[PDB]
Amino acid sequence: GAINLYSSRHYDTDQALYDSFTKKTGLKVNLIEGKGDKLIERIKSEGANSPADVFMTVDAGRLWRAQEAGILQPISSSTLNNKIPANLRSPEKLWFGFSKRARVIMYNKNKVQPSELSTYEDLAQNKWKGKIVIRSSSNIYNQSLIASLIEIHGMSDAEGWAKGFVRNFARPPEGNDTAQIKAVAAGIGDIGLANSYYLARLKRSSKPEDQAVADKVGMFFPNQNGRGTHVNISGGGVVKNAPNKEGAIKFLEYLVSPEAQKIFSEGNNEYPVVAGVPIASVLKPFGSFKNDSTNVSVYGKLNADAIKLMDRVGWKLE
Ligand SMILES: N[C@H](CCC(=O)O)C(=O)O
Ligand SMILES: [Fe+3]
Repeated sequence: GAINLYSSRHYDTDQALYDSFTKKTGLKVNLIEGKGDKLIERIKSEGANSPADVFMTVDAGRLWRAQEAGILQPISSSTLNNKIPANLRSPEKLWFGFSKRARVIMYNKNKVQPSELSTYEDLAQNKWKGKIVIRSSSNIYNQSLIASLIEIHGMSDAEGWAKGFVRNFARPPEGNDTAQIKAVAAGIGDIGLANSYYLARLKRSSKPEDQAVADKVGMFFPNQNGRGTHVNISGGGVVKNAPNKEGAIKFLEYLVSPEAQKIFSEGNNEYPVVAGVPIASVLKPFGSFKNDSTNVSVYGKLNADAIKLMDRVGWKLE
């Protein structure tokens, strides 16, 4: 009568989702939390004795690592496949996206007009020297973005890009995504890269100071006239030895319902994955944007190459 959810992605507001699921299915949700890579290690080590039914985390790169650890089993569901865009789920049906984030250009509104922005590729141009802030190469979001660039350009051309990008750093990578947004607002950089939901989070904060930062920083969705913006996922899958496989599948299917999509996405100011679900009020002012159709599993497949490239060009680790 229960499922065991091992998640790094729980927010307090998600209790509404678990309670609705229980009303609809009869199944309790037992929550086990941890950091994503630690949960993968925990499930792998628990092995055939693991009680885990569902694993959830952020970033297709981490979901790929879970898949490679052998802790997931494939699921074939008409509901999951029809409702989740193909680009946002594993080609092998091992994991699935349930909310979406974009890795965007954050820009100082005083110093940068959006007409000056275009693509990720343009960020390697000399005009940005001394102007870019971004976090360390240890961060999965950055690894996944670089992986996408290696997929497009190949290692040689991507290395040339990365050499110019790193040359443009205003300071050594320092702090998290929110720290980059604050540095852009403060004039330490004119532009930075961060996930969309971090600006939204500031635009909603209980702290007035957070609203002041948010008002100074715009969000630009790159590559609109070409392949589209780099998107990534919060997602999950059914665990290999799930004691309640049937219940685990019911939970994933419930997550694509319109009501669950709203609660889950809005809990972290992310976009829904399901077509037709209304967008959070905080995200509407930024407008819709073209998403790249690349399958997000590529981000994991080329994660090791991204790490190698980052080291080669001297993009500092945390
Ligand atoms: N950075 C948070 C944490 C969740 C995670 O790191 O798994 C998020 O984007 O939801
Ligand atoms: Fe995050």
